[PDB]
Amino acid sequence: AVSKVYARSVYDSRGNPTVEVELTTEKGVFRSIVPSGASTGVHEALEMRDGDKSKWMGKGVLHAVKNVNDVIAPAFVKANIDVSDQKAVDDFLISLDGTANKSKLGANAILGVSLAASRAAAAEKNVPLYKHLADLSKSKTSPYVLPVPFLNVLNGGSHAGGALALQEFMIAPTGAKTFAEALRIGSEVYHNLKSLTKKRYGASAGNVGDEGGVAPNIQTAEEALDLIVDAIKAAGHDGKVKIGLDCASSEFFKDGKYDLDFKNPNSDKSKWLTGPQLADLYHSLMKRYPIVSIEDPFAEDDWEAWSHFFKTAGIQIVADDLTVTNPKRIATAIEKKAADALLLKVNQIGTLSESIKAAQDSFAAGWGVMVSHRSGETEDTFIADLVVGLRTGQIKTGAPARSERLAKLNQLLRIEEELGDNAVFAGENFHHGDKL
Amino acid sequence: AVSKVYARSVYDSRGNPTVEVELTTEKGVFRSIVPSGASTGVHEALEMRDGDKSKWMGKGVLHAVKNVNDVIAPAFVKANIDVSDQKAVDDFLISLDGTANKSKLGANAILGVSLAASRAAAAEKNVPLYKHLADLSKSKTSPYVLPVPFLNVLNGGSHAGGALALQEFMIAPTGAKTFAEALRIGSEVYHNLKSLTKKRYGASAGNVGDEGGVAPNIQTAEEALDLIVDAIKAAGHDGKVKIGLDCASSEFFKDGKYDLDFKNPNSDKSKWLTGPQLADLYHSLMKRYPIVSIEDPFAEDDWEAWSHFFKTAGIQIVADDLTVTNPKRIATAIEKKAADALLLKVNQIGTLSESIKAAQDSFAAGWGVMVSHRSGETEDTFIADLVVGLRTGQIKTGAPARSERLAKLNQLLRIEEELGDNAVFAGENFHHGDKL
Ligand SMILES: O=C(O)[C@@H](CO)OP(=O)(O)O
Ligand SMILES: O=C(O)[C@@H](CO)OP(=O)(O)O
Ligand SMILES: [Mg+2]
Ligand SMILES: [Mg+2]
Repeated sequence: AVSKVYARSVYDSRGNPTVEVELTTEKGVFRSIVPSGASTGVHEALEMRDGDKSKWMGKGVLHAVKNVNDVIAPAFVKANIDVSDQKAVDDFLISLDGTANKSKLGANAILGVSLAASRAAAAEKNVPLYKHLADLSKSKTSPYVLPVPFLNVLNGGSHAGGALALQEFMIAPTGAKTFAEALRIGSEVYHNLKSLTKKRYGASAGNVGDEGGVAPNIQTAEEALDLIVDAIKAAGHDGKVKIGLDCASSEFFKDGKYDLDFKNPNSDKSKWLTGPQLADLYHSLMKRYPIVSIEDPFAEDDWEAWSHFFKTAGIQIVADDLTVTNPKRIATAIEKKAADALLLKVNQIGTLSESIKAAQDSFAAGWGVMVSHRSGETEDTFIADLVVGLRTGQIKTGAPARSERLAKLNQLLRIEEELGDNAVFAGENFHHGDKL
Repeated sequence: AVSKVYARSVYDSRGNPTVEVELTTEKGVFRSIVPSGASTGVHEALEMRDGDKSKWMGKGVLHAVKNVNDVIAPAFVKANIDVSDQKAVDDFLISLDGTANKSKLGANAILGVSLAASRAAAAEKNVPLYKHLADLSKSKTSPYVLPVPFLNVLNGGSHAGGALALQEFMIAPTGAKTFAEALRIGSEVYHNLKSLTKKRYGASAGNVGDEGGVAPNIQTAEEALDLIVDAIKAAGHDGKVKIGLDCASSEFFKDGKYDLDFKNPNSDKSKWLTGPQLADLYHSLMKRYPIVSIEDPFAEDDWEAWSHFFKTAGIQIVADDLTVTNPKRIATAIEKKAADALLLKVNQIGTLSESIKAAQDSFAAGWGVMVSHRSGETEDTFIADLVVGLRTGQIKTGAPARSERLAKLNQLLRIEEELGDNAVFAGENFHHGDKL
């Protein structure tokens, strides 16, 4: 029995408020903290902020906080919902909001409750959260799969600049034999990266992104990937480490074109590329560097450049803003053969049921699932349990810098260790972690 | 009854290994994560790392990990120590090491056990950790004092450069009426700072330090404090926000002189200052900006420049590297009247007893106590409970950016809220938080 449902305002990795939910049951108080993901992806559950500019820069979540405390708690207590029954919990949460995008009560007020409920159902079940999630998702747990961590080491996009349009440059210790080893290789390479970085670009090139990657003032992607390959090498792990890219291409999408040199605005145009021309630039990079994954290569409604590139990619194509974790958007992506992997971001749909539900359909179309963090993270380790229970084989939780990030990586350290022989590391099979 | 004492390797905010201890009792498993503080302070408990350069860059703690697992656990289980009895726990931990500086077993292997024990004693006591700590420290708890957070917003020292020698520039929302309000004011000012920063110095000036402060490439301290005062103003909180400085002066101490322009090395000398000349520069800054605290103004064995400045300071003088949390070093500092506040860093002495014990003597000499984090933090919130239980009135846990940091700030959010009317916020009385 759920006896109390409460919420408070706390801070995220960026110093911006967010919602914290506490759920009391006969077994104790369960907490959840929602991520404040830089919002980007038309067609996602809406975020609810005060907009009061004289407070938190207008990013308070005092409403959302209210939505929980004054609206949801009362009704939820009353409902006497068996927390074990996750669909039941989310159906009830969605029923109260009544909008398709959670804009009445707001996706931050609903997630919190939805994530706390699952923790309270694990305690009651007397199982570790990953196990509960395996059970809600009807995933194989014989053995459990630990995933490769896609670590953001070098940031672009949002963080600084030259023309380097590209957003995230990830390393994936695919060659590791354990999660624990993948993280060490990961870390070793990362430190290398910083030194190489500080030497070439200045001590300043060294301070980090929102996610922990160094944010050197670079021009081109080549120059970025050259920098990373030197760190792999230097770290002594050539061959064990692969690269992943997050183009976050909606970002430089203009006039049906793509601007690989933004940050002028002497918006140099004739250089601007078309779906197909970009496709060629990607293919270029593909052969020159050990890239095994590409997220958002084309813009979010640029259905034809996706479909077209996908035909000849030959590597994992991750859909993040094209699908915004919306099964409606997934189904189309699936029928258009736009990609073959889904960036699962829970606060994009706003409910745990809905999140599992979207991974389940991705997995049934033979897609992979990269579980993901938001730009604005917390100390909450929910996504560590989540990639394991879903058995995806891959997670993107940032660089091995900032505890909003190590927090999840440390958590997998703990899960792996606890699983003993019952866990196998995804490695080279990260993409179909689930079929493993 | 302590039934098992185990340890594993996990990561810190910097991606460098550190020790994690798990203590099993009849009430459950208690955990502690030790901070990897950039070591600086001759005369502190020694840090224990593998030094194996082919692993973790030679920063493994696999030994330390071993010291716990193979040496300490066995003996500790056997000892059948009442965890309630903290001195007893630490006496036993120190007895096994037998060095004054914890160099046999290493201060990281001993801290972990010492911090887990206290959490296991709270659970058993059935009180919240801050309360247990109040009890171990024999501190007033009527009411409890929430402290002002000294938030690192702008970093120098270790992070980048011009000549700006100074290390940390802190903001202290002294004028707030609640902790919850101090953090908001704090955060509001911080975001302001970033924008001002990005505008004047480039998008790059915007990425952050190890602690979360922006790390603009600045020259002088004036230019740094000018930048901060504009953010206070701009944020609309002039008068409520005060400044704290961490000169970390050991850093530019050379030939009995201080180099305020390091980063040449066309070690420009005739400009180099003497204790007294620096004292004058500080006094300058003191009148020009709302500075209410200064940490490490003079070098760690530069006893005479401290004593001398202290005479006419008229603000809080924090001893960090001069005292390295060593009561032996404190007593001297006290008899020499070098400072009037102690930076308590637990992994500097290596035991909880020893830490409380040093605050107790600082407090008896009429000093204040600023509880502190390390450069290399974790998701562990131990220091939040610790500043409250000690009733210091002040804590330095970084900027309101990075969860190794918000993690402790969120925790105080929670404690304040739980204490209800039983907690008063230190405010303007942060320095003698304890007499309050
Ligand atoms: O974690 C993510 O993948 C990033 C973008 O890919 O999140 P945000 O959208 O908040 O920047
Ligand atoms: O937290 C601290 O005060 C800093 C220095 O003052 O720690 P470190 O010594 O690790 O840099
Ligand atoms: Mg993306
Ligand atoms: Mg210091």
